[PDB]
Amino acid sequence: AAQKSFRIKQKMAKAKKQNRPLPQWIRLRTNNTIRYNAKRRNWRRTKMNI
Amino acid sequence: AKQSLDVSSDRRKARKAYFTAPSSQRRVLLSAPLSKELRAQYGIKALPIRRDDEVLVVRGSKKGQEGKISSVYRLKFAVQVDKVTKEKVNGASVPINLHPSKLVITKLHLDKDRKALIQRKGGKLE
Amino acid sequence: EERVGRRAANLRVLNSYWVNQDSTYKYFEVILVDPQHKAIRRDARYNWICDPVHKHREARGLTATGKKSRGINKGHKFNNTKAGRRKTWKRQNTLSLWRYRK
Amino acid sequence: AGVKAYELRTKSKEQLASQLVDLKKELAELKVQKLSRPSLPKIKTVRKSIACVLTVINEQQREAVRQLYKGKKYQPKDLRAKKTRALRRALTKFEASQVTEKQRKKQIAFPQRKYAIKA
Amino acid sequence: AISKNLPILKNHFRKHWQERVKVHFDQAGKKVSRRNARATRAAKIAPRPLDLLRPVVRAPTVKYNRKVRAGRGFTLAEVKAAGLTAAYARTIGIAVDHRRQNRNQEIFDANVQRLKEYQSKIIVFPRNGKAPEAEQVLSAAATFPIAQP
Amino acid sequence: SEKAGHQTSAESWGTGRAVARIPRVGGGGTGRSGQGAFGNMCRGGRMFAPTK
Amino acid sequence: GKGTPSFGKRHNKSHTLCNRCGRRSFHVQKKTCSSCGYPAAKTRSYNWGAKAKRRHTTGTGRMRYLKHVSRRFKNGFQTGSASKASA
RNA sequence: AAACUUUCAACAACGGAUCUCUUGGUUCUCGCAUCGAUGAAGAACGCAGCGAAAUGCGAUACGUAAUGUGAAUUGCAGAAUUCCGUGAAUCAUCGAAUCUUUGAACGCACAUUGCGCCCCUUGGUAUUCCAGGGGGCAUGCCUGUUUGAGCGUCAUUU
RNA sequence: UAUCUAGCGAAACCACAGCCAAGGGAACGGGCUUGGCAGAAUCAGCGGGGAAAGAAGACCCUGUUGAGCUUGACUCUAGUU
RNA sequence: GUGGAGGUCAGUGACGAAGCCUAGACCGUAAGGUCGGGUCGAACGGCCUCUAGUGCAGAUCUUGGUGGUAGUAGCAAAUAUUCAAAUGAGAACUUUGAAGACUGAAGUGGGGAAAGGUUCCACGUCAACAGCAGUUGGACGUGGGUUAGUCGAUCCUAAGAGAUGGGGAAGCUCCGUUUCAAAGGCCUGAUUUUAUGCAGGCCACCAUCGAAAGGGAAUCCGGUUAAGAUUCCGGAACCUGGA
RNA sequence: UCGAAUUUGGGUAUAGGGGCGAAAGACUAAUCGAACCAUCUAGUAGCUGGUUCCUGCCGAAGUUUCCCUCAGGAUAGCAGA
RNA sequence: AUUGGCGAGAGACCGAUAGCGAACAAGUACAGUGAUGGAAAGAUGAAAAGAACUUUGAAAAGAGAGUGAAAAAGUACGUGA
RNA sequence: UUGACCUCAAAUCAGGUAGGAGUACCCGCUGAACUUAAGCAUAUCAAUAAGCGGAGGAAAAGAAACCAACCGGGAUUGCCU
Repeated sequence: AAQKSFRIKQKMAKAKKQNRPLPQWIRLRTNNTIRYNAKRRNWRRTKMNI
Repeated sequence: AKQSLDVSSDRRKARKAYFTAPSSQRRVLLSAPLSKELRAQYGIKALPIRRDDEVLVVRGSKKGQEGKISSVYRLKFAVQVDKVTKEKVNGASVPINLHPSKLVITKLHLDKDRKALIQRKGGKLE
Repeated sequence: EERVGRRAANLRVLNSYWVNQDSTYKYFEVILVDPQHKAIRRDARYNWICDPVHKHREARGLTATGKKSRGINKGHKFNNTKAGRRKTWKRQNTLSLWRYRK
Repeated sequence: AGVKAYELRTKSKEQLASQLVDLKKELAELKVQKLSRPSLPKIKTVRKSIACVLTVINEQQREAVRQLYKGKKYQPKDLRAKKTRALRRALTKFEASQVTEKQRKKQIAFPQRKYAIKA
Repeated sequence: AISKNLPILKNHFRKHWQERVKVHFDQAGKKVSRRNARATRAAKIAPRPLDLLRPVVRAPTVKYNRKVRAGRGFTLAEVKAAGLTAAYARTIGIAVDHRRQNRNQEIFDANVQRLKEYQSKIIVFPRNGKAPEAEQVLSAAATFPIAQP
Repeated sequence: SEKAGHQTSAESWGTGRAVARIPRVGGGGTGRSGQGAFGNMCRGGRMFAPTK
Repeated sequence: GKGTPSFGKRHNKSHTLCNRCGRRSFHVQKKTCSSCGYPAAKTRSYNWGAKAKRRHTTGTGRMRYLKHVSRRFKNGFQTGSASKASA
């Protein structure tokens, strides 16, 4: 919003650090079911809704 | 039969307890039988396995192969032994996972907690 | 007793009694006890009310006004409400089915 | 390996707090070497070594508070036993074992007898 | 709704009875638990017979007055005629009832001879000294069956 | 379970929508939206005559 | 003009973050949270909202304190320490 | 006649039914009572050498202490006579702690990481001002203490 | 634009499909009967037909189905006297 | 005939169970059963009996998938692109240049509010996305970026919201915001932390929230980054609070 | 139509039998002659549609009477066992 | 009494469109302003031994080779209508 | 003047305590309607669902201002009747 609250910026910082793919060594562990990041969010697909 | 009501004969609960066992429970699940000469020397049948035990593989395709333990790999319920490996196609040597029930311990790594375990199970320590 | 027990949530409503009335209001002097006062926690004639089942007894109908208003009396006049009208209603409307059917 | 609490407990407040200040200094120096090195798992050892120290600092300070407030009424609420709120509001063993003198006379004069049928 | 030669069946199921079906699958489970409760009660209060002694009273109404049964407790007059204090009778395993009154001689006579037989058959353990080696008879009701007059 | 097939708030769309009259899950954007429920013929619905 | 041309004026915020449940449910003008009832003392929950109770009940979150009470009851809420030094 | 159309088979596709399994569910039974102002449930945010979740945790942050087992963890790196030991482990147990911002939330407030006040202490010439640190400051109610108020009322004192 | 080509690439609809005349038939047939006839595969138009498609007809009727509204229909009721 | 159960065939089976395919045979009027071949890899049948969530072609059935339509309709508003070179495997679309143009300053420009949240910028890269394409990208992967005594918020009050006291309400809570309240917040002097008193004394005030466009203490120029500037640097000021 | 019964931003107030309406039963988050969400609820339906293997044997009724009954029931009849 | 919590044992129960909505990072992704709604998604193999290396192609990938009992098991992974 | 007493205050006084969560069961309050009556209004649903307040391992009730009419029983609760 370019003039936001600190709570909004704190939520963006959580979402910025969350927005990354799977680490490649997660697929290498034993009995791993995770194939990809299913909670991965992009700004052109899904809104964070504050 | 099953007389005490605290223990269960459910396959699902037994399989859940096995696969979700922690590392302390997995240590005694990964027990290996001793040899005939170790049974005559120590008076016990089976013993939980350590990282410095001379074992002999008695079942599988690695039958008739001795070795020393490299790492007790408790996550896969396996132990990895020295000089019994698989030659990969890129020249590498990957360790063959072995369940300890298919192995026979030839020599023990007798620490003082290992020794106190021998007379705990009823040994003479010869 | 309900409004007093909400005001003094730290106290247990022992009893209450009519003192006065007019056209608009009825006046009641409500007896309360401090269940954490040491004179009530000692002196075991009165230490039953600091037991944790007796808290907010006026909001459940445990006091004499509640025992009257719930109809809890012995008699043929109180057959619907002997141990509580909902306890009797559960008991008389359950279909109690057994292993070997009767 | 790091510091261990059994030999940390043999120290007084002065060298323990000095070592806490010291252990923070190798922690910070390992953090500035973290930015240059691709990997440094030594920071976990120092982080737990710090955590060992001020656990011991807190434990010796709290035990000094126990020895200060020993044998007196009104221990602090963080320094008294946190069992359960319902158990703390509940009657104690002494007050629940209280009876009046009337029931004490009845229990003494007519106790619950032991008896048996000989068939 | 009303078809054929069938009796009028007053079935009371127009409420939400399915929310209140109680099915007693625990009939065998409660019987085991009741016997376990009786076993742990007898272990608690050994060697007393796990139940008090009940009088031989006459059942009310004209349908059931031909048969005697077990009362709640003996009267004050019955216990006094047996020769013991009512508080003392409570301690030695005799149930005593304060609201039942005595107005029938043969019921009074049967109850006091029941009390005479009970006092003769039990012993009271001493408060101090070594208690004697006495076995526990688990059922006082089976020890004193109620006979019709 | 007596709530199985009924932890759902499906409501029928009626007619005039070129779909069958079965109760369908409202809301939107989940894949479950518009799916039939509350019937024996429906995926995720209750069985006919639930065992008591 | 009640649809797509009227969705372009949809740019305010009726609801913002709640300080109790963290949802975008705190009504700005009403000064109340629609999902948890903040700032009232009772957490807003209803028996007709059986799924809504299921979303916010005990056990959905961390249970920072309540997960240890079962262990503390099982040992009897004791104090002190285990006394034997080493084997 | 070929192409095309239709049918069937073989093989290959699409798709994921059938079969086989099952760290899950459902139902029944049994046992127990165990949240919170000593701060609960819930939420937000952070914490791993390389983690986005889940799980765990709280600036002591995938945890610390204590106890037990006794030699691992592991996907890789790193460390590993820490290994005949007060001693590893993503171990179990758990009785001592820490426990960010919150939240019944409790200084006031909160679409704000806002505005305050008091005590002790350190620094800036400092009782006032500005900071740093620590400890507090909600409301209702009970009991007691202290200071009070009322010609409500009593005695005494010119 | 449509048309042709390169690339990308749906939907509506669809028992099976698809030439008519007359007959009968649920009284307006693509199929049945009797005749006419009928030769692969198509492209662009076109609006006669497919009683083309778009919606369990909105008009009408029935329901011992509602709802909105009205009133000197019945029975109540807040308010007020 | 199907799922499951109690018996039995000391039944079958990794020398291949169940499944599935079979214009391949046999039996039964049929429901179906049996066999051969192929695939497959771990359990499954016959008979007697019991039990049921037991047999599907339809419900504008439910879920999932696939067709004909069909390489079809369509990708036709916003006047418009062309040439060369470079990169690259590949250029209608990338980059640069040359032209031609367009928006024509109530612009297709430069800023911002709400909103969005990292899309900004660099590097690598094109599996998916961009209605075609792609070497390009608001995409993918890894990183880096937002610096304020002066700009805003913070402070003030508006329309209003909202506790307290108090009054309703079985209650959730409702009214009310100065009301039928004992509603404090500063002045001081014993000696420059100084009486926690008669004292150089009082409005009878009423919490608080409420505007990034209203009211309002005080910052401008130049330079600077891949991405920050009234914020950084250099210079030049100003306000508040304090000593 | 374009200087005001003007337009518009932001804050604010009014919430469902309620609001608001220069009044169209209009609008009240694509929903309006009573919004949406969840529950009672799997509401009810004399009405529509569907109702899953084979073979054998037997095999109808659309009519009496009554019913706010005429799209349905009961009863008698026909039919099976 | 107990469809919540903790722990335990069972089943003529269900077997991945079933059984709780959820066997899996499930009240999760996602949708709605909001109350709320709310999925899909199990199985290579005994063990990654997850295809070193040669060749064509820019690369993806193919063809050989090789592992493995089997690649008619290649992570688009039991069987495969 | 000084001491009380009574009542009402105040204090970041000393020590305490209540809130909230969960809510399967329990104790009350409040409280419907669909439904059925083949309509529908009493009735039914139902002294139920929703709402609200309050507890515990159980809760409630509980030692008669009881039942009875008997040769009388004898707190409460629960089950078969």
